[PDB]
Amino acid sequence: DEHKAHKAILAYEKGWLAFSLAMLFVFIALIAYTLATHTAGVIPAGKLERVDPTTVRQEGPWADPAQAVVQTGPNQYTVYVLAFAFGYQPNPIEVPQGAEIVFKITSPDVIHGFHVEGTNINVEVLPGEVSTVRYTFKRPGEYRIICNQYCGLGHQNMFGTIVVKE
Amino acid sequence: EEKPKGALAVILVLTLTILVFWLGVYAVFFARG
Amino acid sequence: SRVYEAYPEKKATLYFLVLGFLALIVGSLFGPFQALNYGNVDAYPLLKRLLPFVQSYYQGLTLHGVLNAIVFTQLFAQAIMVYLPARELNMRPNMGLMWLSWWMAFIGLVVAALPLLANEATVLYTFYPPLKGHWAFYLGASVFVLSTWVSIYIVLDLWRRWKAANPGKVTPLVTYMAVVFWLMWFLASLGLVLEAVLFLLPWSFGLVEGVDPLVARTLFWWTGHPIVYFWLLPAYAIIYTILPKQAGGKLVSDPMARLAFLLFLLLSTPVGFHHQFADPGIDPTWKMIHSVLTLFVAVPSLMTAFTVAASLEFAGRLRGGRGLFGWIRALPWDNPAFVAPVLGLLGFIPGGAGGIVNASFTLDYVVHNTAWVPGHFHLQVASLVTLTAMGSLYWLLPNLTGKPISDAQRRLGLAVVWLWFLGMMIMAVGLHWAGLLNVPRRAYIAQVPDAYPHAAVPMVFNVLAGIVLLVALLLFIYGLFSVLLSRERKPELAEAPLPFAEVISGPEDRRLVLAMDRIGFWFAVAAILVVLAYGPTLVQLFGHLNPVPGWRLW
Ligand code: HAS
Ligand code: HEM
Ligand code: CUA
Ligand SMILES: [Cu+2]
Ligand SMILES: [Xe]
Ligand SMILES: [Xe]
Ligand SMILES: [Xe]
Ligand SMILES: [Xe]
Repeated sequence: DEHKAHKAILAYEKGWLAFSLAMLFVFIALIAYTLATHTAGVIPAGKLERVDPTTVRQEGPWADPAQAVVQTGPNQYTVYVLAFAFGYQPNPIEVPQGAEIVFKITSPDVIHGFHVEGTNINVEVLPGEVSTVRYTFKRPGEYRIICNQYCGLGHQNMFGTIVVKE
Repeated sequence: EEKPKGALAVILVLTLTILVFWLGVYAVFFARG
Repeated sequence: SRVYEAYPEKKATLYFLVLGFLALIVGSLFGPFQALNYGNVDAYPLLKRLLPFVQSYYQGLTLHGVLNAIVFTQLFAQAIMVYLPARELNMRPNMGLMWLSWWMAFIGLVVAALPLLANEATVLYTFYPPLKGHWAFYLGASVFVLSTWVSIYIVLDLWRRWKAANPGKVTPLVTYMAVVFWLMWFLASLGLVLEAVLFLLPWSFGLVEGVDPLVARTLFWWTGHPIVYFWLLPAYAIIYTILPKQAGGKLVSDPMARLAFLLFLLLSTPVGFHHQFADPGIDPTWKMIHSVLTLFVAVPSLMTAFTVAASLEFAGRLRGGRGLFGWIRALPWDNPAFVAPVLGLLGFIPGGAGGIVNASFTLDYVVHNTAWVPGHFHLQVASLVTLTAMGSLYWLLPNLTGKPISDAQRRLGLAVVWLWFLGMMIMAVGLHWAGLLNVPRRAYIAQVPDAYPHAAVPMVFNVLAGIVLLVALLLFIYGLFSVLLSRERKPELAEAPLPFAEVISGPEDRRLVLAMDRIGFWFAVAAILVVLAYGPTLVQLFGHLNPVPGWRLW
């Protein structure tokens, strides 16, 4: 008793910790796997791509929203998206299935969120930085973009749209 | 006295909680993948 | 007062707690109104009539955020991790410095609370640029955080002075926790200070017309994650070194308590990138590194789960613990000082699982910035940290003032604690549910009623929670003020000793414990972990600065 209890607990504690680690190493394993598959695309590009937020819609890819979509490989299409105070450009974004869409998103004003309901596309948008994510929607229909970072009094109201074709 | 049977009970509940959450969330990611 | 002249440390502690719980009350009132918001009911015109100064939902959210997560907790840590080490060592803190740290917190608080109350700083508690608040929001918050830096100095002084009197002896348990706490915290606060000195402060004075958003939020989450452990460890100090006494048992292993706090000094700071899993301009491999280190920082909490559990079973058995679950009924569920942290520790169980999910990198994208995130940390900061704080009123507050606790008050708090807990569990299921259904957080969603129709059933929970917790909150305000308004005083329980918990010790302790008291070495290890995890990334951002002008969107 008491000295019997001290020994018994530190015994089951050495095991518990060996089990927790081995269970954590499984968790490290399964993450590694998702970094190896198609699904790993939604992780932002590593490289810095600097932009001026005050020139963005005057000169450059984001100025003309009729120019936002641009095929760039065999099954590739680049969409230059623009998340501004309470709205998304272009509205709507139109895209084809089986195609790998590479988004390039930026803001002229404040930090906005970009979250495409029913997808893993969940990336922050920072003025002065292009956020580059990849995704091939398999499901077709009506995609709704949501701002999920406080950006002003009309934040709760900033919805966007991705339009995907059969 | 003996084996901290009750403590093993509490950490197991915690082991099941982490597994239902994590593996549960590992489902929706691929179903959104 | 005599009590106040030989222990003036008691009075200084109370002025830290009063100011801390007052900030809890003023901050918490926005909660119920926010809980209903996610239940799709719009309660705010009512609140605009009650409180005329409130302009928007998000000024309410900034107040809820800052006054609870920043002001309440930081004034609780400052109260606990100075006084407790002082009561074990039976030594006086350099008093001139202790009051200079309290007034800093108070002058720092008043100066910053005005721009918030005047709606010149609707920016939330994370204040991400380019959303530019009023200059007096930044200056005031600076002085507020820089206050802890004087506290660090005080506890390190108490430590230096104890070592001086007992050369070669091992650091006493509580002081050890206190000491590795404020060291870690000093390593942590460097990311915030550098954001403050380099960008935020010159910005709001106009000296500079811009701020890089990527460095501003990279440096933020430098401090941004350890400061949640700056909240937790004050409650952890109270669960390790005081709860096993309140339950009728002992602390089962001292060296396990020291190793839990040692790992928190190591793996506290260099994990910030788990918050920036969805940010651009950060090499994907840097994140996979910080994902693994965060899973490692789960270990300290995993150990605590077993160390405390065996101590409570040890307590329950001593009170007459029966079969496998018999010890549970044997505990003292009549004492709010015991009931409060335990319940919190139950709710902590779903809290940690949610946490380990968010750390898994790619799985973060599923839940990021949805209602799930608040569902996670409310089971953490708003449950375990605050419940511990509430319970702790029932012993600490007698020990500071000398005013006793009636049987009416003892029962009133039990309900408060059962509701608060029952209210936080209902909410948790509510937000986790809606968060998996894509409901974004930080949004006046009631004002767009037709936006989230598939969240019908969790919206029920959110509505239910807001009612129960409003009731819980009011009862607490009522229970607290009665204790602080009675002229009942026994100057002898103002001089009674703190109910620390005695420790079971073995032979295998010595050589272990002795290695962990090599503080100066582990502090250097912790710092090189930061340079290795942050230095490579920060240097690349510094070479390519890209400031963008300020905005105000409220
Ligand atoms: C004080 C509050 C804090 C707790 C502690 C907490 C937990 C975790 N968190 Fe967290 N957190 C993250 C990493 C973790 C991890 C690994 C756990 C660990 O610290 C905790 C591991 C827990 C355990 C392993 C469980 C231990 C259980 C115990 C010890 C109880 C046992 C019970 C007993 C013994 C009872 C017996 C009783 C009887 C009656 C039998 C990440 C990413 O990895 C995100 C980002 C989400 C996103 O994308 O925005 C995040 C989101 C947040 C936010 C929102 C920030 C914002 O505004 O942007 C805050 C404030 C916060 C803090 C807190 N967080 N967290
Ligand atoms: C009175 C009981 C409480 C209720 C009903 C409540 C409810 C809520 C809800 C529903 C939100 C989400 C609002 C949104 O994202 O738009 C929220 C935010 C938050 N709560 Fe509470 N809460 C309570 C008390 C507390 C306490 C005691 C703390 C800290 C100890 C706390 C910390 C926070 C923080 C840090 C946020 C997010 C701040 C931000 O993103 O700007 N809450 N609360
Ligand atoms: Cu854009 Cu909130
Ligand atoms: Cu964190
Ligand atoms: Xe503050
Ligand atoms: Xe600061
Ligand atoms: Xe600050
Ligand atoms: Xe934070």
